[PDB]
Parts: sequence; structure tokens; C-alpha cells
Amino acid sequence: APTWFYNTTNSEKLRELQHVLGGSAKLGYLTAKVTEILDVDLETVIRAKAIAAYRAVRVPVIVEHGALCIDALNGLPGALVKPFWESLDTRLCEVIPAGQRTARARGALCYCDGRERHVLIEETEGEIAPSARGTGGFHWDPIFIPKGQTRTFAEMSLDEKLSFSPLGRLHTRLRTELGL
Amino acid sequence: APTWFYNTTNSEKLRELQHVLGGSAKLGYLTAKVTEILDVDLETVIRAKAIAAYRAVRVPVIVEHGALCIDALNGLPGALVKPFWESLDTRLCEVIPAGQRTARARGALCYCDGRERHVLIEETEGEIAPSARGTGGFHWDPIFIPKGQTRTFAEMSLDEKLSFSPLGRLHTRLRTELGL
Amino acid sequence: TTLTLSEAAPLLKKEFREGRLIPFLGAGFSKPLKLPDGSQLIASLAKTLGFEPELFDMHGRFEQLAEFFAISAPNRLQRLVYEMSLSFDSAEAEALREKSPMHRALAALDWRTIYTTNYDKHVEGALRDAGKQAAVLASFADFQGPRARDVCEVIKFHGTLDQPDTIVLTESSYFQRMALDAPPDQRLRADLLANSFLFIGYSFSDTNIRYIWYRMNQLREQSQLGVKHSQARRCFFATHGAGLVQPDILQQWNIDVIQLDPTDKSASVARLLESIA
Amino acid sequence: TTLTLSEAAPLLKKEFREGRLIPFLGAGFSKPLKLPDGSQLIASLAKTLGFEPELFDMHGRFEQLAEFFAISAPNRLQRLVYEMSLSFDSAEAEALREKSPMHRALAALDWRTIYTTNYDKHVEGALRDAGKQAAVLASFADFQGPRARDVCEVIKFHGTLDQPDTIVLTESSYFQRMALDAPPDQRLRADLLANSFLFIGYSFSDTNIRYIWYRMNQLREQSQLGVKHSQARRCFFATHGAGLVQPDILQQWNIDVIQLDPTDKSASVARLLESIA
Amino acid sequence: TTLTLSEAAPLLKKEFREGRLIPFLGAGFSKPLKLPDGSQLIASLAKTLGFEPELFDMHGRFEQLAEFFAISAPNRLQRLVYEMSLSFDSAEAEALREKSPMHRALAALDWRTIYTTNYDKHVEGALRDAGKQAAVLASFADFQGPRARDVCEVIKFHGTLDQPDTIVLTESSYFQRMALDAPPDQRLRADLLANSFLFIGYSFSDTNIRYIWYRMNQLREQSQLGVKHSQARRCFFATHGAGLVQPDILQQWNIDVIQLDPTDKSASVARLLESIA
Amino acid sequence: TTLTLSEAAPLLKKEFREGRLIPFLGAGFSKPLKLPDGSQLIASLAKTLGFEPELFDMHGRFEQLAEFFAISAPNRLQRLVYEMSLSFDSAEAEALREKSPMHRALAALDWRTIYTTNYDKHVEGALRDAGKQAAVLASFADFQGPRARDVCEVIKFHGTLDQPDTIVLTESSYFQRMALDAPPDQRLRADLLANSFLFIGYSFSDTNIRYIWYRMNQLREQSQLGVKHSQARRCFFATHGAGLVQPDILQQWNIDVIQLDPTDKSASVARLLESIA
Ligand SMILES: O=c1nc[nH]c2c1ncn2[C@H]1C[C@H](O)[C@@H](COP(=O)(O)OP(=O)(O)OP(=O)(O)O)O1
Ligand SMILES: O=c1nc[nH]c2c1ncn2[C@H]1C[C@H](O)[C@@H](COP(=O)(O)OP(=O)(O)OP(=O)(O)O)O1
Ligand SMILES: NC(=O)c1cccnc1
Ligand SMILES: NC(=O)c1cccnc1
Ligand SMILES: NC(=O)c1cccnc1
Ligand SMILES: NC(=O)c1cccnc1
Ligand SMILES: [Zn+2]
Ligand SMILES: [Zn+2]
Repeated sequence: APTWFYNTTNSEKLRELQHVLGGSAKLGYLTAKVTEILDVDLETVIRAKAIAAYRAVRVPVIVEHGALCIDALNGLPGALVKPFWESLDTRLCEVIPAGQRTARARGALCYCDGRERHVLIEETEGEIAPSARGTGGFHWDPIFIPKGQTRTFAEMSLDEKLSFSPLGRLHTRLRTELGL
Repeated sequence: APTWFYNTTNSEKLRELQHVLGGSAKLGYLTAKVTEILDVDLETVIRAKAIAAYRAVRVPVIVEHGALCIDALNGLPGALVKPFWESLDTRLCEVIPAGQRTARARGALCYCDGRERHVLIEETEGEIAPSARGTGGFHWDPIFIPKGQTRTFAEMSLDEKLSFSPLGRLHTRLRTELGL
Repeated sequence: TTLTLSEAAPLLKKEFREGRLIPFLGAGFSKPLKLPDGSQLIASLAKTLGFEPELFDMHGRFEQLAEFFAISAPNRLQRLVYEMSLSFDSAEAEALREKSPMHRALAALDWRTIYTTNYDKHVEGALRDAGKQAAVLASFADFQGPRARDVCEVIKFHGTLDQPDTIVLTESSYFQRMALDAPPDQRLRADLLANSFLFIGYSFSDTNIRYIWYRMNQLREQSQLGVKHSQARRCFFATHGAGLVQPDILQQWNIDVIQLDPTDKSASVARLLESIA
Repeated sequence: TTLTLSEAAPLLKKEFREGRLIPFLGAGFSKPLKLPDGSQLIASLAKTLGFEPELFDMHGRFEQLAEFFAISAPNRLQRLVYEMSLSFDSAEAEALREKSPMHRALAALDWRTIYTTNYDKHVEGALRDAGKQAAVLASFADFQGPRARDVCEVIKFHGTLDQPDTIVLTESSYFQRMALDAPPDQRLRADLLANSFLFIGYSFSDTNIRYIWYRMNQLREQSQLGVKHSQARRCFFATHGAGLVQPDILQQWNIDVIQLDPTDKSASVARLLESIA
Repeated sequence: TTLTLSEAAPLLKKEFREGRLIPFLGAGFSKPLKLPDGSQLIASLAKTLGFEPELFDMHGRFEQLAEFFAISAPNRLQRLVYEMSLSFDSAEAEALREKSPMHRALAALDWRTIYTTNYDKHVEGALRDAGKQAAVLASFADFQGPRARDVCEVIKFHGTLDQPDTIVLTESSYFQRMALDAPPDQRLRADLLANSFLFIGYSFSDTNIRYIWYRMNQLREQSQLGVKHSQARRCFFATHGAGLVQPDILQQWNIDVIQLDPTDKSASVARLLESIA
Repeated sequence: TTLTLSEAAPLLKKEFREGRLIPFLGAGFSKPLKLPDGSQLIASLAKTLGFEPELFDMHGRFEQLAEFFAISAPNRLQRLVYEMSLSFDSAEAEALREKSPMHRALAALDWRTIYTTNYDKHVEGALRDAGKQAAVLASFADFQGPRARDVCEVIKFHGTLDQPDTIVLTESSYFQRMALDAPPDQRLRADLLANSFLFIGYSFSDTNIRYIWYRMNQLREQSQLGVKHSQARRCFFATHGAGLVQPDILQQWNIDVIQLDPTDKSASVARLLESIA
């Protein structure tokens, strides 16, 4: 039986974390739906998301929340990235001026055992594409190009995306600190 | 003694609602700080704000939340207007293309007596200014020009701003439904 | 600090073959029958009173919101029992009960006493489905009534829907049971003197259940047994989602926690009841 | 459905001049002395145990989190009493107590019995500030000890910090008081037979206080008085923020709610105590 | 016949760099914190009992007057501990403790064991002020509790205020320690087998301390060592005002007297603790 | 709170005719023989050492000043015993002893065991004056020596002058008796198990006498007798000038105080010993 449970309602995040942390027999999976607080800071939202997901499932839980801070929007959306891609789908490439396309793709894991909340944060420098390209992946992957690379997260496979994305450095930090 | 309590931490909203509903002896004032949920819909946020403020003060409470839906940003920020003016102060006039500056200034009151939540919503058509002008008022008033008018909310006095703003139609609806 | 399923299985076989294991079934045992738990009742009481269900929840505890419901109008509690009877003991809840793996695994064992705190005929009804016969004991007239010789006695600890005077739901009915003078209270305290219990689908939120296990330790500590002998007779608490505080409170009362797999709640309970056989 | 301050003022004068009004003071009465209430204690217990204070709160009720604290290590409860003694009865809490308008207005009246459920010397200390003398009664040795002739007896209902065996904080200590056999329990039930009470700064969250007012109605209903005569002797519950459910539960127990002005909590209480004079 | 400060300084450096020097701190070490010594307690006990403080002093010794206090009324000793905790560990005694030169000079050294006979958190509190961490050991549960690896263990030899059962103040509690069976007694007698002690602010008036150094010589004399080798391991007794009889009694027990300058008591001790570094 | 002479006289007759009363005689019993008490010895030790007798008294207690005397020079304690022999057992102290009314009234009764803590042959010498015969028991060789069949055994509890190794005067000799292993210690603790004692002319200042009565209550309290039966066997303490603290300390140890008339000390004791007959 598992001792840690990764809670997400997003079935595309589920197949990413099962691609690397899938063979760990100490990790279970839950699908409880939580409501995030209104703040652009990633550290504040992921810390209030774990206390709201432990209250739902009542087991040691691991939650995940991201950020897409943009220099042209002075850090917007930040942790408000979920309603931007709902509203501005590929017009988000158009509302940003050409010449200052730089942005940061941040991502955070927070595991709560019922007594303590520990936040792990990784981060990837990049720049917003001039137009959306690529088919693979999911939300905002056709618009983000990492630094040095020419391609998007959507144009790369799941092994190649996790060699650039924040989750590929968060697998090893979550496995080491939890013994998965 | 009052029977209804208007809860806000914003001292500029306090002097607006005391300018019209101030002489009502049935209305008190509280300053409890609540945390909003992450959603662009104004109806969803103001309804979850009253249940979170009744839990704090435990009296019949009236809360207030607004929206600044913009056509060029497909409705963004919506009820996410609080972290935009923190991040983009007057660059918000610059991130929007000239020629499609139209926007809606929405505002909502929700009163909760402990058993029911009733939402009153008013709304003002307008357009974002090409640059911030005016000194009076507070957050995002130098950037919003109502339809027909040439001036901003910041350029107009408090009597003249409430003849255009959503709160000037929400005084009479709150007074009639509560008997203030 | 917490037993697993394979660790607790030889401990439950030993108490069962000696005839000293008694199941205690809660509201989570009728959850696969699509019945309300203690939270969906309050959502239904708030709809009748004109409350929003999230605003009604923050004015008091479960006992106190039902006390407020019962005194809102005359005959308001009688109507609730009628509505619960039509919903809890409906024919589609009967049909989900034969194909339920927990109720089949419960009735496959040859119990002698079963305690429940839920108002439905789905624990004795599970015994009728397996060809066995049961005897519901809820009031004083049931205990003095005629039974057969060797028949599993199902003790409806909080009452039955066909005897609406026995239902304890409101706060005043929980305070009336604090005297421990009701016939289900007197039968429970005598069975606790000699038997291990198995809590399935129940969470210790009732302050009269916790008060009975409190006062069994006042007999246990005053009898001045050793460290070895006062810890010999244990009770078992099968729960998917016990927190961090409650398992250590119950270690005082000789209650061990059996951690079940929370991914599938119904199959984890059914494997526990099949491991006793 | 709820008394105001001017409506309840002639009702409190009549019971006071007959000598049949007794104050009952809670944790909110020591809130202007910058002391913790029942929530800031749990925030301090969570810091010692290594919990975050928001995660520790969702594992049980107030009685159960203090029970978990006291059994975490040996002598863990004794340390808490020592720490509380230095924080609650400190010299800067003494200095805030002479200039407090509630404690001055309380001591200006010539009471004979005062009940408190808080662990601090600021109710009898308010009487010493006004030149009066008080008599703290908490344990069995205090009731049989010598007092003076006509001195206000302050009944520490939940215990005192200078007698750490009398403090009821954990869940096992609340269950030990359910027998209603302690000397503060026996004195309360006899004063409730003949006197009106005034609850100030107290919220009915203790299930042993609510159980005493429950069993006074079992004497009231069995005595078969009329509609007029069973509703004659009332108790009063001054509260800024009572909800929608709790005032109707307490109407069963002859407890009327006095709505105070929630804008300034300290001045609303002080105007109530000055209206009794 | 008596060491000075400069003579005893190289003798204390040698035992400290070998890790075989242990401080023993008395009631005079907390005198700059404006705390009572053994005489101002008796002046406070006489005020409670109704004695004049000069008449109460001539009816017995310090142990016997506190025994008379504790049996005057029930719960009279519990109140004293509560009052002592308010006055010894107050916030203004904390503020005098960071700017005290003795407590800074004590915590600047890297000790491993410190013994105290006073009831206050100002010896381990001095170690927390210097960024170091300490471990208070007073009862049996403290010795078997968890500590860290290399942390200075502060042995509260006469008890601590947060564990009121460990305080030895009355005559019956000194007689209970004559068996040398308490956990601070057993730890002291084993450390005395191998270590030099430094008595600071302590006067040998306790007949259980003097009895431990008595019975270490019964091991020393029965082992039949020479004149040279039985006098090798010394203990040190820093005192401003030792008389004419007591330094010669303690020469029997390998205790040397360090004469400190009596004009400024606090600065003389601080120069001794800085000379060890 | 204190027995008089006529009240205590029937209580002493009952224990004497049952053979369960044993006198315990102190230094005040030899005061009419013009002998030093514990204060005039120290005045004589201070003259030898070169002290003024008022300055020598303020450097320590009685045990500690004699310890300082004995280590001032070699053979300094042997000389003291020789000097005491010449002055305590002189021929003019013999002549005052036949005409003493206390020593005549003591020897008129038919005792079986007498305990003394003074170094003089005036208690067994009083028995030889009345024609009776006594048996002095001070050391191990005396207990195993030959006696007659029914002869009053005088137990020299602190030693005799004709056996100078048995005299306990210095502090190191009192600490050697704290083990309660000496033959007078073992005989006292067995007689205290079954007999009432009568303290005449003795004040409880010896911390080894007080420690024996302490540890008899540790047997008395652990045996869990009632309030009535643990207070049945009393001891008696005849004293002209007991203070206000010491009679209440000794009530713990079942020791009752007999107040004698302080105007004439010798005649008050003699009327007590004649009332036993
Ligand atoms: O690494 C990523 N690579 C591509 N897209 C990503 C990533 N990380 C988040 N995203 C998208 C998903 C979602 O549209 C939004 C985060 O919002 P988020 O609240 O976490 O998604 P959710 O509520 O549907 O699932 P969950 O219950 O786990 O929070 O940005
Ligand atoms: O009519 C308005 N005219 C000018 N500015 C306005 C208006 N209405 C909201 N605003 C600003 C204020 C705040 O910066 C944000 C709303 O966020 P909002 O959460 O309501 O403000 P808040 O938290 O500081 O006070 P409150 O406790 O009442 O929610 O947009
Ligand atoms: N009959 C039931 O299942 C039930 C559920 C909740 C409360 N009481 C009974
Ligand atoms: N003495 C108090 O104020 C107090 C606070 C919380 C709980 N109990 C007592
Ligand atoms: N805590 C102290 O300083 C102290 C002083 C005297 C006696 N006991 C304790
Ligand atoms: N023999 C005595 O009188 C005596 C006096 C003082 C001390 N010890 C004995
Ligand atoms: Zn989400
Ligand atoms: Zn806000």
C-alpha cells in the first residue's frame, strides 16, 4: 500500500509524474478538486493548496501548482496562469510586445503529511514564442521556448520536455526527500 | 445599534459608501481581512467572499468585490483586478492595443445574514484611457473613461464619480432591499 | 504505530474463533449503498429550513444543527424519519446490497452480536440475504421479546427507523444517552467487559461512544493490573483516513488502528472481512 | 427574538436587588488583558509539538488536541501550567487590569458568588483592586477551608493555576467532569436551582456546561409546571456574535440572549455592568 | 591557607582543558537577578503565616520553617511554587540576565555538565542567550528522555519550578534525599568519582551535599592511597565570605577555598570564569 | 494542642503498666548536676582554641565546631574525653545525684530499657543508688557480653566516657551514624516499632534522631492504615520551652508535647515521673 498520494485533477499532469515516479510502489494517486487562493506568488498559492487538499483526502498528500511569470507583464500571470490560458488561448502570444518576450516557467511541489508543509520549487528561464507551434503536451506548451533551445515544450517528446521543464528536476528532489 | 455591517479593509471604499449610505443608523462598519478564491467570474468570487467574511465576524455582513473585464484581454482580469494594478500600474494602458480599448467596469455587493447570500451586480461600459490622467479617487481610476464621458473616474469628484460608477446604482438597491 | 491488513489478520482470527470478536458498524459501512453520511443529512436539513448548506454548517456541530431542525416547527422530526425511511430502506438500496462485497463478506461469518449506529435495515438485511436470520434489538420491548435460540443479535445502538422513538439524532437525545441507562447502553458496557470490538466504517465523533471507552479504563486503571496484563485485550479500528491526533488518543483506551488502502474503500474492507474467515 | 441592552437592564436590576443574580465569566472576559483565548493556546501547543498551527487545528476539537499534547511526553502538562501561570498572571496583565473598564464595573457591584471558567487571577484580582476581598474556591480543601463571614466567593469552575490538579483542559478531564461529582459541579447545580445567571464573555462550547443546563430542564419538565410558571426564572447570555442556531437551542433551557454592540466589545460589556447598578 | 584568584586560575585551566571541571551553582549566583536567597524566602513565608520575620526565624532552621509552612493548610506548598515561578522566572529577571557579566562568562565556556541547587531557568537560560543549547535534567523522565548528541546537561539538583514534585524545600524532602537514591543524587556521586567541581555562589549549608562529600572520603580512605595520591584530585570553593571554621572542615574532603574580592561580588566571580578561558 | 501534666498522666500509666514505655533522656536531665549542656562545651572548646566564646559560636553549628576542634591538633579529641570524664563524673556530681529529685523519681520506677544521649554515668548511677542494678550497653562488645536475667538495660545512644571510641560529638561522627548501622541505632529502630517513648530533658536538635522518626513514618504511611489506627501509638515529649514551630513538626511523627511548668524545671520533671507510678 502507498504512503504518499499525489493529488491532481489534471490527467495530463498524471501521465507526466507517472512517467518518472511511476515505478515507485510507495506513491498513490488521488483526484480531489481544490480551490486556489487569489495571489500571484507561487509560494503562497502552493502552500495554501496543500492545506486545502489534506483537508479533503486526510492522507499524506502531494500537490502541484505552477507559474508563468512574464517580464512584459511585470510577472503576470504568476500563479494566475490557469485562467489566462482559458481566456487568452493563443492571443497570449499577441498581447506581449515583440522584442521583450522573456518569461520564467516556475513550478512547485508541496507535500503535507498532516503536520508540516514543505515546498520544492524549480524554475526554467525562457521566452514566449511569436506564435503557437507544436502538438504534444498540454496547456501553454505550444507558446513557451526554453533558453538555448529553439523548440517549444509542445514540439518535444515527454523525455525531452522533462529535460527542460521544472518537473524534471522536481522528480529527484521529491524522490530523495520522501524515499520513493 | 447597527444590524448590518459593511466589511472592507480598503479605506477608500469606506469613504465612498459612507458618502451615500453614511447617514443610515442601521449600518455598521468592520475591517476584517478575507482571502478571495482564484476565479475570473465576479459572481463566483463575491459569493465565496461573503461566506468567508461571515465566518470571520459572525454578524450580518455586506462585502464588495469588483471586476475590470477588458475586450482586448478577452475579459481579463475580471475579478483578478487586485493583482493587476499591483503589478501593472500604468503599463496597463500600454499592454492593450490602441483601437480596441473597450472594457467593462463591473462591481458587486453580496450581503449574508447567516442563512442566505444575495448578490447585487451593476456594471459600467467604458474604455481604457491612452494614458493615466487624474489625481482623485484610488486604484485604476486614472485609467477608466466611461462611455459618453471624456474624463476618467480620477478626474471627477466623488459626487460625479458615483453618477457613473457601479456603486452609485448599488446604493439604492442595497438601501431598498435592506431597509437602511 | 499502526497495524496493516496482513498484520491484523491473525489477531482477528484468534478472537473470532474464540467467539470474542464483535463488529461495530458506522455510517461509512452504508456508503456504497448511495446513502447520506452525517454531512449529506445536514445538507438536506438546510434545504428544508431555507439555509444554504455551507452557511448552515458553520453555526454548530452535527448534534446541534439537528436539534435546531427538530424545534423549528411541530412534527418536524417525525417527517425526517419518514423521509429517511423512504430513502435509506428503498428498493434500489436493497438491490445494491446483495451485490455489495462488504455486506456479503460480513454475512459469510458466523457472528453472534453486531452493533450498528446507522438507521437502516442493511446490516440485518445482509444476514437475511445469506440465508441466515437476525434479531434486531433496539428498544426495551425488543430485549424482552421472544427470539430464537442461536441467532445473531443486531443491536441498533442509535435506533431503528421502524421505531422512531429510539432514534438519537438531536443534541437532547445525545444528552439523554449520557446517563448510560438505555438498553443499548447497558448491553454495550457488558459486552465491552469481555470482548474485542472491530470498528468498521465508523469514526469516533460521538461523545457518548467515547465516554463508554473512557469509563472502561477507569475500571481498568483502578484494578491495578500490570503493564503486561492491562494491555492484553485490544479493540480494533479499521479506517482509511485516520489523522495524526486520533490514533494516539485511542491507544489510551486499548484501541488499535488498522490502516486500510484508501484508493478503493469498499474492496479494502471486504478483504479485511474475508481474512477473518 | 433577542433582548437589547436597554430592554435587559430592568430585568437584571430586579434579580440583582433580590440577590439572585450570579455572573458566569468566560475566556472573552480576559481578552482585553491580551491573553490567549481557546484558539491561541492551540497555536502555542502546535509550536511545541512541531505542527503548523493551521494543520494542527484540523485533527480534532479543542479538548482532543490538548489531550494529544499532554500525552506526547512525560511532564508535558505540568510545563503548560507553569508557562500559562507566567503569561496569564504576569505583572503587565495586572497593570492592564486596573485600567480595564469591565473589571472596574464588575467589582463595583456587591456580588456574593462569581463563577469563572478561565485560569487567571483577574476576576478575584479585580475585587482586590476595588478594596473588596474575595475567596477563591476551586478544590475540596477550599470549600472546607476557613473564609470570612460575608465575602464574595469566586468559584473557579475549571480550576486555578496555583492548584494544577484542578485544571480541566484535556479531553480526559472533561470526561471526568461528566459525572457532575466535582465540588465546583455540585455547587453550580445547587445555585442553578435558585438563581439567574449572567453569561459574560462565554460561549457555550463546553459539553459539561451544556449538560448541566440540560438536566435542569429534566427537573423542570418532570415537575409539570404550567406554560407561565416554567418560563419565569430566566438566565441571560450577553454575546456580541451569537449565530442563528445557538440562540434557539438555549431558549429550551430558559436562557435569553442579550445582543451587545460588536463594534467595541469592551465598552458594550462595561455599559451592561453599569446598568445593573 | 586559601587560594587567591591568580593562584587558582592555572589550576582551573588544566582541569577544564581535560574536560574534568564541573560547575556547581548556588543561590548566590542568582543574587544579581534580584531574587530571594534562603533568607528572603523565610521572610515571605512568615508574612503569609502571620509571623513577624524576625520572630519566625528563631523557631528553627531553614528546612524546618518550610516544613512548618507546607503543613499549615492544604495546598500551601503548591501555591508557593506558583508564586516562586512568577517572581523567579519573570520577564524582568530575564532582562537582567542577558546583561549580567557572570551569566555571560559562564555561557562563554564550553561546559558539558552543570549542577545547580536553585529553582530558576537562569543557568540554562544563560546558555540559550549565548546561542548554545542546554538540556535540563531534574526527574527520572528527563534522564530517560531524548536529548541531542553533544549538549550541556544542566542537572537541577534540587528541582525545577516546571516540575513541582521535584522541588526539595521542606525538611521531609531533605530527609527523603538522605538515601542518595534520587536520579540527581546518583548522577552526582558518579560525577564526583572522576571530576573536579567548582562551587560558585554556594555555601555548604545543605546536610545532603555535605553527606555526599563525606562518603566520597570513606571510599578515599578505605582505598589506602598515599599522602601524595589521595590529595591529588581537588575541588574548588569560590566564596567571598567564608569564615574561620568552614575552610578547615572542607580540607578533609579535598575542597580548596578560592578567596574572591568581597567589595564587588559580581565582578569577582566574572573574572574567575573569564580566567578559565 | 499540647497536653498538660494531669492530662498526660493517665496516658503514661497505661503504657507503663503494659511495659511499653521507654524513657529517652537528654542533656537537660543532667543540668541539676551542674554539668555543661551543648552550649557550655563550645564555650570550653573556644577557650582552648583561643577564640572568644561569642565569636566562635557564629562560625558553624554544634557538630561543626566540635569537628573543627578535633582536627586542630593531634590527640585533641582524646584530651576532651579525659577532661569531660573529670568534670562530668566527678565526686561532687555524684553527691548532687543522690539528693536530686528527678534521679530518685526515675529510679523508683521499674523500667526495662532506658536510652540516653549524654556522656555520664548518672542515669545508670541513679539506678545503683536505689539498690537496683543496671547494664550499660554502648558498643558491639556490650551487646554480646554477659548480663543478668531481668536487669534494666541503659542504652548509651551517643557513647560513654569509659569507651572513648563510641562518643559521637564531631560532625564526621554524626555522618557515620546516618547509615543507622551502629548497634545503638539498630536497637533503637526495633524498640520504636513496638514501644512509646518519653523524651525528658531532650530537644530534637540531632539530625540522626529526627531521621529515625522520619523513617518510621515511611513504614507507617506505606502500610496504609486508617486515620484512626495510624494515630494510636504515640510518643511523648516533655519540654518546658518548646517553641511554635517544633510541636507541629513532631505531630507528623506521632509525638505529643507535654508542657511542663517552666518556673522550676527540676520539680516539674519529678512530678511527671511520680505520676507514672
Ligand atoms: O508543466 C506544465 N506544462 C504544461 N502546462 C502546465 C504545466 N503546469 C501547469 N500547466 C497548466 C495546466 C493548467 O491549465 C495550469 C495550472 O493550473 P492547475 O490549477 O495546476 O491545474 P488543475 O486545477 O486543472 O489541476 P490540479 O488539480 O492539479 O491543480 O497551467
Ligand atoms: O470602484 C472602484 N473604483 C476605483 N478602484 C476600485 C474600485 N473597486 C475596487 N477597486 C480597486 C481596489 C482594489 O485595489 C481592487 C479590488 O480588490 P479588493 O479585494 O476588493 O480590495 P481590498 O482587498 O483591498 O479591500 P476589501 O477587503 O474590501 O476586498 O480594485
Ligand atoms: N442509515 C445510515 O446510513 C445513516 C447515515 C448517517 C447517519 N445515520 C444513519
Ligand atoms: N485564563 C484565560 O484567559 C484562559 C484562556 C483560555 C482558556 N482558559 C483560560
Ligand atoms: N531560584 C533561586 O534563585 C533560589 C534562591 C533561593 C532558594 N531557592 C531558589
Ligand atoms: N554528660 C552531659 O551532661 C553532656 C552534656 C552535653 C553533651 N553531651 C553530654
Ligand atoms: Zn487547480
Ligand atoms: Zn481583498
